[PDB]
Amino acid sequence: MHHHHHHMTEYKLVVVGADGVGKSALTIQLIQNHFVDEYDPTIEDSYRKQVVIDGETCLLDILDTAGEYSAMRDQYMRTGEGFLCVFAINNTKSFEDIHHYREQIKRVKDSEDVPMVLVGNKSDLPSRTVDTKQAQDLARSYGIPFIETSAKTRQGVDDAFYTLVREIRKHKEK
Ligand SMILES: Nc1nc2c(ncn2[C@@H]2O[C@H](COP(=O)(O)OP(=O)(O)O)[C@@H](O)[C@H]2O)c(=O)[nH]1
Ligand SMILES: [Cl-]
Ligand SMILES: [Cl-]
Ligand SMILES: [Mg+2]
Repeated sequence: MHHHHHHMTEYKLVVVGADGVGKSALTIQLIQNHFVDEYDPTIEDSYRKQVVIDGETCLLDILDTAGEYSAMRDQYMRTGEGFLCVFAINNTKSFEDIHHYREQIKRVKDSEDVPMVLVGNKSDLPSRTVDTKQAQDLARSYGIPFIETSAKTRQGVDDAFYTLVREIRKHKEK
């Protein structure tokens, strides 16, 4: 099954992770909305972008979570078709938090096969506290990709979101 916008598939992507890791910055860097004067979003919200992925136009509807209380939290997880689980490579606790985000997603979606990408953000920093091997090991334990990103340099941001969409497509057609 799929969501739609007119005659194109709409993919419901959810960006989760501890506050401060760069969820909003990554989402902004993918939207690349250029009209707006910069505002720090600072409230949970969703954002749309039309993209052509492997020849196929689609709509991305991206929920940039704050976590805080959201009454919609379980419903967003049920709606969401794939999840970016974001930590910051200089924030060990944010990395250790990932397990709990995955536990919540599995609780709601009743699946261990939910399309997800582990995202290690802030890769532009000249020093780090979570090693690449730690992160690839965790991703391997989940059977999901690990991608290093920076919302500052924009390295890996496209790979992260488009890999997630491709994971959804693969999961949908299995
Ligand atoms: N150095 C660096 N800083 C980042 C990156 N992404 C976000 N930040 C910074 O980390 C802070 C938190 O970013 P924000 O997008 O609000 O994180 P969120 O709370 O996860 O949405 C801000 O001061 C950003 O400038 C990144 O890739 N590299
Ligand atoms: Cl699923
Ligand atoms: Cl690309
Ligand atoms: Mg945010």
